[PDB]
Amino acid sequence: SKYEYTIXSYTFRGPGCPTLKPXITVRCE
Repeated sequence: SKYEYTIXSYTFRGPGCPTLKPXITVRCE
């Protein structure tokens, strides 16, 4: 299970799914 969480276009990929601000393409698992 990984969140693919680009802030704008800045990707960070790890072992988590937190809730985040509107307009992030945070795609859990």
